[PDB]
Amino acid sequence: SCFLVVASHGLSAIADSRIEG
Amino acid sequence: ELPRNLEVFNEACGHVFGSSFNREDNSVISDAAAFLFKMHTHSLDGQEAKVLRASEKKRERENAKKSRKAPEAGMRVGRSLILTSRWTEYCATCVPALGSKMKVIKASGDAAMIQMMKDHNSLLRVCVRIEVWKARYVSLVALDERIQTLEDAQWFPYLSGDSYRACPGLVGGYFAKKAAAGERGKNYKKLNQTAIIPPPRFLIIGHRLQIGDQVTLRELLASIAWGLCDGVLAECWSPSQGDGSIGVVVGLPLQATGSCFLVVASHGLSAIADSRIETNLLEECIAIQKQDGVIKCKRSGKSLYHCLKETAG
Amino acid sequence: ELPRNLEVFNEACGHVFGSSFNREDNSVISDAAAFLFKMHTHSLDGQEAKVLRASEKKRERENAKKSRKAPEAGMRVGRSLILTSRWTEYCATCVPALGSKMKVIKASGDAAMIQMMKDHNSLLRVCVRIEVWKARYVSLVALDERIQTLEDAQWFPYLSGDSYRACPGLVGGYFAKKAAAGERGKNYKKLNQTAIIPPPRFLIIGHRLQIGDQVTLRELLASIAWGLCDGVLAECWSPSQGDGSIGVVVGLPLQATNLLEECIAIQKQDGVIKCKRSGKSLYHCLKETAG
DNA sequence: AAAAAAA
DNA sequence: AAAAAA
Repeated sequence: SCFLVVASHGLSAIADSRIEG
Repeated sequence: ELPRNLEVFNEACGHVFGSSFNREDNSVISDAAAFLFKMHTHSLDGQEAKVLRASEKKRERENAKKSRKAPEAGMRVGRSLILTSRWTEYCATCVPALGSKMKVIKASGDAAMIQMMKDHNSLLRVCVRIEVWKARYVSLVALDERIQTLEDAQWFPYLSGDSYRACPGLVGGYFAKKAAAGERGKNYKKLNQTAIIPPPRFLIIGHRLQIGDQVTLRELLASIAWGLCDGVLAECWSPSQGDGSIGVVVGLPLQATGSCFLVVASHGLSAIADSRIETNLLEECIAIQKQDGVIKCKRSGKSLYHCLKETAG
Repeated sequence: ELPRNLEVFNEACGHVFGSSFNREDNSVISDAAAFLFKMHTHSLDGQEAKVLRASEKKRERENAKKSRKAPEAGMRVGRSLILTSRWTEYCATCVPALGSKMKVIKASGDAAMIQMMKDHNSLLRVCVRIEVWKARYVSLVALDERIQTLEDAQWFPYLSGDSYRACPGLVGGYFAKKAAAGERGKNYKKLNQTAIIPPPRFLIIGHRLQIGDQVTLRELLASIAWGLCDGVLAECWSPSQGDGSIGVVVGLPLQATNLLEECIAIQKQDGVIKCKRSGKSLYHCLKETAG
C-alpha cells in the first residue's frame, strides 16, 4: 500500500504517515 | 434555467442515450460523459484518423480505428447505458469535423457553425470536469500503482492530453508536467489538485456544492479532495439521522487553492522557502468554514484512503 | 510647476480620455497608463505591424492586428475611461513612427521631432512605473501562476519586453532573467523589487511618499513592497480614527531561531528603529487578517 | 470555486 | 538625474 499524504489546504506533505514523529 | 454548458451536455446525453440515461446516478453520468468525450475527440471506431503529424506506429492505430466498424445501436455502454438508434445522427451533426478550429469557423462567418463549435468546447470542458471528479472518486478507494512518491502524487489526476487542453487548471499528468517544466506564459495555469468539483449529479444540474447538501461521504470527499489527501477533510461530513448511506455537508475547506508560503528576501531580511517548516507536522490545522463560522481542525496525519479503509474494516 | 515628465503624461491622458480620466483613482490611472503604453508601443488595433523579424505565427498576429479596426471615440477602456475624438490626432502627432530611433531624429536635427521623441520616452518610463506599482498592488492579494518557488519569485514583476526596455531597474520577468543570464556592464541595471514607487495618484502629481500622508494599507504596501515580502512591512501603516480603510504612513523601510529574530530598519519621525520580522509574507498575512 | 486563444 | 537601447 501507499502511506503518502499530499500537501493540501495549507497542510504539509508527509512521506510516510507511519514514520511521523 | 440552465447555462449553455449544462443545457448542451443534457441535450447531448439525452439524444445519445434515450431514456436509459439516469440523471441522478454519478456512475451513469460519468460513463455517459466519458463516452461523449470519446465521441467529440474522435476516439471511437469509424471516426477520422489522426494523421496530421502522427508517427507511423500511431498511424497504424488510427487506420485500424478508422477501418473498424462504428458502434451499433443498442450497444451496452458501461453498466446501465444503452445507445439509441439516433446516436449516429447526433455524432454526424453535433461533432465538429476533425481538425476544426474556432478561427477558421469565425472566418467562415456561419453563426450556426460557430454555435456548434462553442457547444463542442463547452461539452468538452464539462466532460473533463466530470472525468476529474470520477478520477478522484476512484482514487478514494483504489490506489494508483503509478503514484509511489510525493513527486508522482504531485501530478494527479493522470488524464489524457485532450483533458489537459480542456481544463488545464484541473488536470495533471504528463501534459501538466510538461507545461510546468517548459516556458510559462501569461496563460499558464497551475494544477489546482484539490479544487472543489460538484458531484456529476450536481454539476449537470448547475447546483453548486455548499453546506447542507445531502451527499455521501465518498462523493463529498471526491468533490473536495482525493485519495491521498489528509484524513481531516472527513470533518466536512456528518451522517444523517439513522446513519443509512447519505449524510449532510457541515462545512467546506478553506485555502482549497492558491496556498503560497514563500517570503522573499527584502530590506535586509532572509528568504524563507516555507513559512510552515520555518516543528511537528501533526500540529497543523485546516480552516473548515462551517455555517456557524470558520474552525481550525487539527490534521489527522493519515491519508483519506487509509481512513476510509480503516472505517470500513 | 510639475516636471516635464509628469506634464507630458497629464497632457496625454487629458487629450486621450477627456473628462472621464479621474486623477484621484489608482485603478483609473493604471488603466489610462496601460492604454497609453500600448498606444505608444504600437500594440493597439489598426497600428503598424511588428514584422521586421516576426515568425510565421507572430507575422500573422501582427498582420491581423493591423487589419483589425482601430479603436474609435467613445470606446470603454477599463471601468471609468472613455476615449475622446482627439485621441486619433494625439496618436498621429505624438506617437513616433514605428521603428523610429533617436539616432535618426538627432541626425535630422528637427527640434520638434527631438522633443516628441523625448516626450515619448519619458511617457513610456512613467507608464512602466505605474504598471509596476499596479503589478505590486495586484500581487498583494493574488500571486502570479508563474511564482511557485523562490527562484520564480525572484523575477517579479513578470512584465513585457517593452516594460523592461523602459525601466530595467524596476521590471523583472523573462527579459530581466535573460539579462542576468547574459553579459553585464555599466549599462546593466539590477532589479530592485522593493524600490519605492509612489501611488499613481501621488506619482502623476510629483508628490513623494513620506510619513504622514493619508494612504490605504494596500496602497502603501504596493508602494514599498509586494505580496511575498515579509509581513512586518505592514508596521509602516497605521489606521486613522475609525479606520474606514484609510490610514497614514508612519515609516518607510531602509535598504529598499535567529532567522525569525531578523529585524528591518524603519525610518520614523524620530529616527531609525529596528522592527522584528513577522516571518509570513504580506499575501498570507492579508489573507489571514481578512477575517 | 466569464470570455477569447489552443509523447 | 543626464547619456545609451521568445
